[PDB]
Amino acid sequence: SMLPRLICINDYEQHAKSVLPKSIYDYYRSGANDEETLADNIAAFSRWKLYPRMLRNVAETDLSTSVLGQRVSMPICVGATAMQRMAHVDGELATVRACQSLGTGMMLSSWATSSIEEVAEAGPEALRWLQLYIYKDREVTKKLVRQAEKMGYKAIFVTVDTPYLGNRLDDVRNRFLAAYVAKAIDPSISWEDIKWLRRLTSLPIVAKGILRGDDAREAVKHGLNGILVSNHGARQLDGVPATIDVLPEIVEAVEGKVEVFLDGGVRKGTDVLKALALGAKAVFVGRPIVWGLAFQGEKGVQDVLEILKEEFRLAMALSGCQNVKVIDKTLVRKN
Amino acid sequence: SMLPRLICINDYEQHAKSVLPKSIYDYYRSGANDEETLADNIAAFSRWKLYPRMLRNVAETDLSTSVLGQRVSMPICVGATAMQRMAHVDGELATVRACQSLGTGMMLSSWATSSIEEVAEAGPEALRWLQLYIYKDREVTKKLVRQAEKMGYKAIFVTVDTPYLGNRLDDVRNRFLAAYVAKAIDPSISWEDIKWLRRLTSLPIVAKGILRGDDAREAVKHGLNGILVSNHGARQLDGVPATIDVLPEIVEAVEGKVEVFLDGGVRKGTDVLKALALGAKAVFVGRPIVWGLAFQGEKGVQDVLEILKEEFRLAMALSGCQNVKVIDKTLVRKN
Amino acid sequence: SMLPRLICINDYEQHAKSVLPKSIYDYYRSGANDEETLADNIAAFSRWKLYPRMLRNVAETDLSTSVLGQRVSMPICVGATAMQRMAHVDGELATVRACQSLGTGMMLSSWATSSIEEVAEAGPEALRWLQLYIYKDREVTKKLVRQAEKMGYKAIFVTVDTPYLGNRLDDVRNRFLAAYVAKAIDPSISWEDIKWLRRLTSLPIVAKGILRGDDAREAVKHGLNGILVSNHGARQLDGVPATIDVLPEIVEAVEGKVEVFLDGGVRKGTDVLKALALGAKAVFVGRPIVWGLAFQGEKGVQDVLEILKEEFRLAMALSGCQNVKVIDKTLVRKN
Amino acid sequence: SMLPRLICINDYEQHAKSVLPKSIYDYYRSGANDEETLADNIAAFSRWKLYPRMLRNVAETDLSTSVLGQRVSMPICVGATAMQRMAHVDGELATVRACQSLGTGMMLSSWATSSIEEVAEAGPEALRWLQLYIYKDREVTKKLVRQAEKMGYKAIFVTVDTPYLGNRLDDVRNRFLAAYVAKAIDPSISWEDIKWLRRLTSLPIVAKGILRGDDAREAVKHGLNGILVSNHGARQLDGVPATIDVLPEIVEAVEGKVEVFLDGGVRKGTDVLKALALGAKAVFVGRPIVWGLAFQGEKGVQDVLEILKEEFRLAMALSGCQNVKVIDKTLVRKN
Ligand SMILES: Cc1cc2nc3c(=O)[nH]c(=O)nc-3n(C[C@H](O)[C@H](O)[C@H](O)COP(=O)(O)O)c2cc1C
Ligand SMILES: Cc1cc2nc3c(=O)[nH]c(=O)nc-3n(C[C@H](O)[C@H](O)[C@H](O)COP(=O)(O)O)c2cc1C
Ligand SMILES: Cc1cc2nc3c(=O)[nH]c(=O)nc-3n(C[C@H](O)[C@H](O)[C@H](O)COP(=O)(O)O)c2cc1C
Ligand SMILES: Cc1cc2nc3c(=O)[nH]c(=O)nc-3n(C[C@H](O)[C@H](O)[C@H](O)COP(=O)(O)O)c2cc1C
Ligand SMILES: CCCCCCCCCCCCSc1[nH]nnc1C(=O)O
Ligand SMILES: CCCCCCCCCCCCSc1[nH]nnc1C(=O)O
Ligand SMILES: CCCCCCCCCCCCSc1[nH]nnc1C(=O)O
Ligand SMILES: CCCCCCCCCCCCSc1[nH]nnc1C(=O)O
Repeated sequence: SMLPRLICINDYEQHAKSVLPKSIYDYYRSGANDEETLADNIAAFSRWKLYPRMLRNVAETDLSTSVLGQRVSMPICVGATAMQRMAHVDGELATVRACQSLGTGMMLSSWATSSIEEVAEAGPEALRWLQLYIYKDREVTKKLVRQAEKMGYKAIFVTVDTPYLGNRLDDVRNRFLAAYVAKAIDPSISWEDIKWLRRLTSLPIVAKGILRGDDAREAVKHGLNGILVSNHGARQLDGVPATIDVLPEIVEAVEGKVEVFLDGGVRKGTDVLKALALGAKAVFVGRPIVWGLAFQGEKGVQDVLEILKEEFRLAMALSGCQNVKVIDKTLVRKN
Repeated sequence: SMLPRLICINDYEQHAKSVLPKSIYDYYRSGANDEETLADNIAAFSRWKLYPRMLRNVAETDLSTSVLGQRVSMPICVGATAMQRMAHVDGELATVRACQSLGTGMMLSSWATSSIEEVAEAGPEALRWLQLYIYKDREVTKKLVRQAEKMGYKAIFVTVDTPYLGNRLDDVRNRFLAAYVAKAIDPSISWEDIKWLRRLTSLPIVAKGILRGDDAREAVKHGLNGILVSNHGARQLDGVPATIDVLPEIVEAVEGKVEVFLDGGVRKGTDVLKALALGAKAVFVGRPIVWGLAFQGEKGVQDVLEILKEEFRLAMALSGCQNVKVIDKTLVRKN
Repeated sequence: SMLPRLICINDYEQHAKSVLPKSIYDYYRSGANDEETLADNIAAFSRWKLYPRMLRNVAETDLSTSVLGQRVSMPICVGATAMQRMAHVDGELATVRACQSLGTGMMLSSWATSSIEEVAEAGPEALRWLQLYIYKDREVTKKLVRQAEKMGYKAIFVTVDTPYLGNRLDDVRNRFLAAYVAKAIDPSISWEDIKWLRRLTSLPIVAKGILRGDDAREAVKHGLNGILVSNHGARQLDGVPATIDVLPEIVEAVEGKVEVFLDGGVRKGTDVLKALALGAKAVFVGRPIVWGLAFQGEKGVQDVLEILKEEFRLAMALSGCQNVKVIDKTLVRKN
Repeated sequence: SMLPRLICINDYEQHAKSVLPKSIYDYYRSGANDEETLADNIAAFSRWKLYPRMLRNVAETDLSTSVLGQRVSMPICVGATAMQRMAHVDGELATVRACQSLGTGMMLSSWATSSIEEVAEAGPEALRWLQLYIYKDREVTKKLVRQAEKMGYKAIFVTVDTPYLGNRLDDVRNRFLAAYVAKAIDPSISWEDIKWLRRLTSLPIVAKGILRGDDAREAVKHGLNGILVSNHGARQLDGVPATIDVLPEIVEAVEGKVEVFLDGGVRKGTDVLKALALGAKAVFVGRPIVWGLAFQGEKGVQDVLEILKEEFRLAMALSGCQNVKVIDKTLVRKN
């Protein structure tokens, strides 16, 4: 295969560090402040131990599932990551092409270096969603939703954990965004604006960035269709729990009323299994996709997605699960 | 800005290590004995995880609060640190000037390299308090209180955790204070002397150095106006808990009868948020102020205070808090 | 003695790393994926603390016990490890000869580089068992059992945790087995095939690879004679618990109906004591045997087994135990 | 003072490593096997946190206490360490002279490089006890007790955790004792031999090496006068708990019927405070005494003892304790 030989997600990061300008690599890697939550997003997955069932017959595995009523090849989807064209010339076009190939969904950043329309045209058969920021300018906010609707996108992920940008130390050091966001994004965002957004579109809406059970229930009350349990990849408020650690309480709080997803520190097939065992319908990957792009554009993303798929297929088979329906809560226990 | 580029409190320490004579840097940095509590003052903050509320509207933040009935710009104040003129020529004059600029309070060491009067004259509009040791000589002890009263200081912080000085290994190695304190400070100090001090002055009095809930309640009983939960920056008895870990029990013990403050290991805006979520009215910083002074005197202190302010403003906004009144206990949970 | 001087199991590994080609050493050492469980198999033993009884009279120790009704010199036996002829020319013949000398049992891999018959002929007086994989080809599966029966083997250990091979990163890097196993081993294996196997042979059957209490009880229900609590030396599903940590729950689940064994991270006499105190009849060693072989073939295996025996004899005597019958559960408590 | 400048117990060890032949340093330093308990004897003290009382009046401290009815200057005494003449020419004579100077007790090894009589003559006013092994030869065992009685020793510490010597890896590597002990010490030792010993002498008898509450109570039943909670400095059975962690359960089990002491990992004044807060009458130091000897014979031991005394005096004063009677259990809580 392609050289150098990369066989797990960490290899992709290690490769990306070797080829990317420091300030770009740093921008992608960084967490907020002392990066306590960034270390924890990963370490937390390790604390959840797996309890595999044997002798279940795993000759045939079917990794397919559904996200907000749309079928996907696997419970592993591409999360929004700004400015993908810094990692590769093809940026978000490469990403959507790979998602089309794999049969999974792509969440498009509002801060994409490719337009809603262009992404639809590169991947017309891909499952596509828009990640939306509520800008101070509600007119452009509305325009984005309408372009998403018109261009055949299938949900809006409204990010609710970024009234201001987090403080990522390397970005400041590298004189690299916090000021631009403060100029553009509306920090006044409340549940009122979520009601506005719910009236504006009939598309499925997911609140991205929920970490509390009470906010989750509030999301349900406002007719939202899903919760993405996210600490924004540990890039916003540092010292928040790992997403894997809060997921079960969010899942409990929501009472099956709404689909619950996770992102933050997914690197391996076992991370995927553990999230699903805890009640997540699907997970999203942020950084691994950028590492994929940095390695080989479309094929790199495809590689990263296929590593995650097959790692997940194996962990599923080793744990006695033929498909996602048979993943249950007795599969996991925290140490 | 000023070079080298320092953007968080740790940078200031790293700079101070590079420019200060070893024995001075060491004197400032050191904890007691094996520095177990010194590591814990910091590590403990990391264990307390934040549970941010989303969609609260944080377009306007007001960090102002009040300490012992006096208004301050932020719940972040300067704690007493002896011999500031070793870090910078302007020492405590630079410090009070910065506190005046920021609108926060300065706690003046009894072991200041500037007099009560001089500090009042450098920062006549600054909120100023005296940190008092009860010397064997009660006449000078009384003189200090009377000078503080006459010079427009607004409280006495009586330090109660230093009957003798702790054993800081580097100070001994560097042949650098323990003997001088044993000659000067009265180890016979009991609750009787606190009753004396309470009769001596009508100024607000805070017991600094309380780590036990029973002592806290005893402080309330003696008509004291506040508790500063402090292990003296881990420089007295090593192996005492981190201040953040004992705060909630002190807060509980006191039953809202008296204001409770914290110092010890505050380095970040999130440390400030976490202390307030646990019931502290305000925090004090010791070392970061000395690092500030070592970098650029007044402006350095101002920089350190402004880093803490804005870090705190951000952590507040990211956690859904517009002001300090809405900080509550559901914001935190220990891991 | 023989040089270099090796006096504990870790020395043997350190020696084997120095003399074996990297890809062979790596093949032997590796765990699955990030090797979380591989670190835990060992670290977990360290968390279980010993509570030795004094003054019991340990002048005479008898380490003998019985496995599936057959007497052994010690509760320490050789687990199946594929392709031993990579470590030494004599491979499995050297291993069985050493087991014969020591009076303990050898578990023979289905993937041995020596035949069932040859191993019987090298060690005709050795206690010998067959580790069986259920191949897609049930005819060869049956042939192996029949050769084991005919050649005087005394049990079948059916491995139930390998429907597919785990992903061992170094093997992939070194272009070293996963594909060959997927071609050969039947992933469709269920409890039905265990019923088949139970009808096929009157030999004692042990399910190897059980990690769950419910599977353990299911094993009992199917007339199996033992459980080998195993995570396949952390080489299958990564993130499963250490075997020492799940043993007590398996032991409880089984209600003394069946003998329970452990493998995974046994390196020391105290590991052996701790497993027995938790309810294991006997332990199996995988890697230490390969390290032994790499050092000096038969004598190396003999050395490793004798280190384990005597380490175990000492830990037994120091803990007040004259024989295995007096090992009890009050001997251990987890920290 | 004397050079190099050593100001805490760790400095003494660091000095001893620099001047002692490796095999001698190693012999002294080593724990058993992987030295898990050796690390834990120390780390465990760190987990017990101190809760100092303020404002108690600590102008006068009295560190004096009593051990088995005999007064000592401090609750810090010298434990038995074999072959002290390897660290210094004066060996046990230097040690007893220092104990005489300080007014504390010396526990003399049965494996001393100085005789019972000679030690009595070097330190005729020192508080002296004999550490006794029950040799296979009961005639010499009895002779030692009778010489101790005749020479004015005031207790027998019978070591009950060494039926065989532990396996200390460096000793084996360095070809350095296990065989000699197996030839000399009786592994058949039971409670019967303790009854024998109790009939043999009217001297106070302490069982040294108890780690279990049931053995402790058995010790009480046999008319023993004290328990020394000891894991033999982590040199016997590895993986036993730290002595500080089991002390409170031993203390509880004994119901104040008998005095309870601790050794194992005492390096600091706070270690002493923490042991007493948990119920120990006194602690014993092993290794620090050998480090003292290696530095400067008698004066070195004196220095180490005085460091421990004054460290303890300070920790006592900082925690609000004027004497040992006022040390209580609310002073400590495990983290
Ligand atoms: C380089 C980068 C850029 C990101 N840009 C966005 C964005 O534009 N919009 C958004 O909602 N989240 C953004 N996020 C957060 C991700 O959507 C997601 O929550 C996070 O990457 C998932 O964690 P993981 O990277 O550890 O997979 C970004 C994250 C990274 C790492
Ligand atoms: C260099 C230094 C000097 C100090 N001098 C005093 C003092 O004179 N009086 C006093 O009450 N506390 C003194 N303290 C303790 C501080 O008031 C405070 O409790 C501690 O610095 C806060 O912890 P932090 O440094 O980790 O912020 C000193 C602390 C340091 C680090
Ligand atoms: C190099 C190696 C080869 C192995 N081959 C087999 C095998 O052929 N069949 C099997 O059931 N288990 C196999 N195992 C797993 C072992 O039977 C056993 O569960 C594991 O080695 C015990 O753990 P330890 O190595 O840490 O002792 C193998 C393990 C290793 C390390
Ligand atoms: C070098 C050395 C020699 C020892 N020799 C004896 C001995 O002869 N008899 C005995 O009962 N204990 C012996 N011990 C154990 C000590 O009495 C004691 O339990 C241990 O040293 C205390 O732990 P610490 O060294 O960490 O202080 C020895 C310990 C060491 C470190
Ligand atoms: C091709 C024209 C450029 C399109 C506009 C892109 C501007 C993006 C600058 C603002 C920085 C966003 S960084 C961000 N937003 N949300 N999450 C993140 C993150 O870095 O985690
Ligand atoms: C300008 C004339 C000098 C004024 C007197 C200063 C003497 C200070 C020497 C005593 C050392 C105090 S160090 C201290 N006190 N309290 N806390 C500390 C600390 O180092 O934490
Ligand atoms: C002498 C002729 C060769 C006999 C057939 C040996 C083929 C073995 C190749 C398959 C790789 C097995 S590796 C394995 N199986 N079970 N556990 C393991 C392991 O590596 O843990
Ligand atoms: C001057 C003549 C020599 C007197 C006899 C000394 C012999 C000692 C050799 C046996 C080794 C004892 S080491 C030991 N015993 N108990 N605890 C220990 C230890 O090393 O912890």
